[PDB]
Amino acid sequence: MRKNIVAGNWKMNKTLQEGIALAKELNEALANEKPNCDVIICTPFIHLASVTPLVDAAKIGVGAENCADKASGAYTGEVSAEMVASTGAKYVILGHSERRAYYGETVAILEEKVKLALANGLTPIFCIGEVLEEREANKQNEVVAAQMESVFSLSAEDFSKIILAYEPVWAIGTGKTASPEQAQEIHAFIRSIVADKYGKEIADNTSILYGGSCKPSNAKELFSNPDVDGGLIGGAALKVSDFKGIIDAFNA
Amino acid sequence: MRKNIVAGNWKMNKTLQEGIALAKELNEALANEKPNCDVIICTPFIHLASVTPLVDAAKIGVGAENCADKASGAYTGEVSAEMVASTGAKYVILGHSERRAYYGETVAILEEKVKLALANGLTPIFCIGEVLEEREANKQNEVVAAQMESVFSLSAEDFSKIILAYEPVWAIGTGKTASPEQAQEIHAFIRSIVADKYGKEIADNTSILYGGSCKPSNAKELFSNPDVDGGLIGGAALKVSDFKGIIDAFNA
Repeated sequence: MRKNIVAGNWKMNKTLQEGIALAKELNEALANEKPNCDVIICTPFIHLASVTPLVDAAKIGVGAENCADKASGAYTGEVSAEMVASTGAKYVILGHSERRAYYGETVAILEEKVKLALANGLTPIFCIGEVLEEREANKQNEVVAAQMESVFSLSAEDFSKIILAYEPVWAIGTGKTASPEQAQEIHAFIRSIVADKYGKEIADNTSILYGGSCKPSNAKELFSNPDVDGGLIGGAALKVSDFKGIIDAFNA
Repeated sequence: MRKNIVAGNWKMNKTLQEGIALAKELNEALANEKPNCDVIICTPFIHLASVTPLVDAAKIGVGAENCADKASGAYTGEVSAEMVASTGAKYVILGHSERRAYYGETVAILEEKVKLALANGLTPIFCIGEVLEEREANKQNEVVAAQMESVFSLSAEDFSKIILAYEPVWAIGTGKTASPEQAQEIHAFIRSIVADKYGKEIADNTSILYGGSCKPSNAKELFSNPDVDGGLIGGAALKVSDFKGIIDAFNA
């Protein structure tokens, strides 16, 4: 059955000590219940080895926010998929809109990063999404379809190992908001192109997370949509009560 | 007095466990002597917090291999200078030839990264160097002078806090080698442009490390040059006996 998932993307926030304390605080806050979803914290590279021993692995997984497009070697400053896996992390965000925008990540580079993540037993959280000019031109479907080429070269077995996350990049800094109806529409389209590629069973087993603004006050309405399987959380990931309030949206 | 320094750049090598074991092995190998130089290990981001407690801080410092061009925030995958400092690391490599070549690092980006490193108490190891086509055209001096603009916007007080490293990028994969005489020539030129900017005292206090191929068999000849103050070590950084053999070149 398709997994519901709440994954926090800490982005470039938290010193070593703050990230350790945040992970401890989140673990304490979830101690008295079994969340009705998978929960993941995606941290900067510096925290991974320090936070994996601090969280109940039956409730909280750990992810990196990126990995390199090579397995190892003369790539000063880069951190490989094998390195990420060696910390105990089981997930990696790939293709985040900030890396596409600022760091030149292309379809080909992301295709290689996904392969390396899978070769090291990591679950990619593969991000897609269109910018304001694309949304205003009604090009969102063709944009996300083109971005999915990084993962549609995978075999069916390999594709079944990945999570997708949709980012309405057009809603950043513009005052705009993707309504729950708009989120459902594009999530349904994404699932349909997965089905076109691999058939309905693979598509129906893919978790497609909403990566726009997600807060305790809007999470239940977003997640109640049939094609929205949880969230890749930004700002609310950095405050325990807000992150837990989103996790609570899946309570039975 | 100007510092002699042997700094190892691990590049994108070593799982978490391998880097911990390598740091322990190096610490054990240096236990019975006080090296006659500063010694630094520059590791991937994943190791920093795990390796700083394992090395004798009076003998071995720890560095990162890069840091972000922003202080904090919505830069998924990037690790900030503040994050690096919070691990106990005191150094950061900036401007390595691999990042200039592969990751689009410009004069302006590197100027900002150096400022952020200094704002967080880190000592930059700022790398410069020309490629084969530039060396064959005898343009090495103008190339390194242009690259130094990222740091010549610093005040004299701030510039005094940085280390330089010269990379003969033209010697990678071409069968070529920068002779000790060639290393001395370009190191002397680099020191002369530091003197042109800040005066002779600041220039005479700047450590300028050789970043080409450095092994136990060539380290004494390289380091005996008056303008070569040690090395930024590549392959030999990953084997204790080789790294120690380079450190031994400074023995009295």
